[PDB]
Amino acid sequence: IFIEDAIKYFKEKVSTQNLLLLLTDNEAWNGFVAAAELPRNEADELRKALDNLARQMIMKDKNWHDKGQQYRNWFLKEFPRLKSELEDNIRRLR
Amino acid sequence: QAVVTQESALTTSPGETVTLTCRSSTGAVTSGNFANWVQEKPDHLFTGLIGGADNRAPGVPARFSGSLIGDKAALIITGAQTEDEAIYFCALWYSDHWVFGGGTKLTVLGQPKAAPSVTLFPPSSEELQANKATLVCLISDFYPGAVTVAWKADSSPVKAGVETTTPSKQSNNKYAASSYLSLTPEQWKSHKSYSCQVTHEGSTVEKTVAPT
Amino acid sequence: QVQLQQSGAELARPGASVKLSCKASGYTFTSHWMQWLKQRPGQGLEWIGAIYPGDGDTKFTQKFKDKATLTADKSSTTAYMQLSSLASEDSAVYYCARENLYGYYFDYWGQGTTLTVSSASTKGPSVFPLAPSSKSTSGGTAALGCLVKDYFPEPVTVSWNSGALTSGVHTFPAVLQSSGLYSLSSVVTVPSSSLGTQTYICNVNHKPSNTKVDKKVEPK
Ligand SMILES: [Cl-]
Repeated sequence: IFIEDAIKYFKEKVSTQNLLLLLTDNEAWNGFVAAAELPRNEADELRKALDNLARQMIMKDKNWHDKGQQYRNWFLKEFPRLKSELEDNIRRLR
Repeated sequence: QAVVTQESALTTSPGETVTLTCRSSTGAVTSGNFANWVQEKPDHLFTGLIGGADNRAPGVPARFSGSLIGDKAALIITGAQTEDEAIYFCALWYSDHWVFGGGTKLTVLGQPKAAPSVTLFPPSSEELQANKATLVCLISDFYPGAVTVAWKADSSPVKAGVETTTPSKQSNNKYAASSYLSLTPEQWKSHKSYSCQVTHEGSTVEKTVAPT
Repeated sequence: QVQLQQSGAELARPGASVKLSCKASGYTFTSHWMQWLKQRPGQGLEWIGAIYPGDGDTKFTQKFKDKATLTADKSSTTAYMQLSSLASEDSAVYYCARENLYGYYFDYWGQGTTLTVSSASTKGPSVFPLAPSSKSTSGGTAALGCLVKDYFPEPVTVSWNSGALTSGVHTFPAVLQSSGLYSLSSVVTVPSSSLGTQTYICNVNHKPSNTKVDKKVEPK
């Protein structure tokens, strides 16, 4: 019921961007589940459902597809991290 | 409020490559605008050609391709066929809505002159029994798409009661028109014949009917 | 095969409202955005809005937000567009088309609904047989037809022999007369020998006046 109720909320207030931010960062999920005082077992069932909701939103909204701008914006904001992580990887091997 | 701009018109010949373009008023056309092309053929036959700048729809010939060149979105027809004579619309996506351009009329040169077929019908007895009379002159399969129609009562010109259509491009790229002469039953049975004379590029085709 | 079948009132009064419908079949209705477009006479396509039958979400150009209302029926898989506050600029042919979810092209289209917004009276057509006269019947083939006289507003649909006769059919665009009334003719070219033995029937429909007539065209 509660989880079912929560999903109907993430569709009202939360934007797809904000939902992904919540799903992608583990610091963010904790601040969410702990602040909500959720049980751990129910927490995973919920994290599973939002992933599901996040996936249904992406299919629906071409803006989040490869050619979609929200995707390329997400990809632009993530780029500085991927670059440095790949740079560090190479130094080791090389 | 966003404005999408296409060439108003382009000409090509069979075999040649031709490029149509799409421009956005807000800036360069990017992948996020999902440049969309649809073809409009006669009798409002719309066909989706391209989605997302370069996705070619199933059933669309290979000679159509799509690309972001510029600045703009482009539709390329690599070896145009006479059957590609059509209007081409380009639409751009702006976050939460599509905007269509004004479309480009593509002409393919080299089509041969075709003289009109002319069919003329007298008033029906049913119409006559209702105290009316209409002569019907159907004009089809002519190219280029301009004709002049003249009506004759016996040998004298008739101007009153003539209603004639604008020519209309058929599916096979030639034109059709029709012309109607309204008369009284009295006027109809008082002449020996009426005629529909259609002139097309200096040549005339004539049909005649009589009260019988 | 994916099909889009449209329906709706073809005449409305100014200031009034009308609801058009688009029945979808042949795919997963909930999975694709249903587009709505219009084409006014002598102009290009204009996009109105879209709906996602999965959750009823919609998109609009600002211009149509407080005018067009988009809804969808998941069970009958039909999308609806209600237009409000009708005006002259709303006379046009309205199309529904599918936006392929991952293609992004508009692949399948409805046949369009013709809508006239006017305060004028509907008038139904008289239908007259266009029978070829003797001098016009001496050839191998001959043209016979139907005159669809003095109606308002557009459209009229004509078919022959309830659609079983299609070869040789040519329905001509209407003339708009100075009376403000339309007329159009439909003809079919047939073997001359068949006139007077074979029955040819033109099926005329003018929905705004509920005129639906199947006229037998006799030999003259
Ligand atoms: Cl004909």
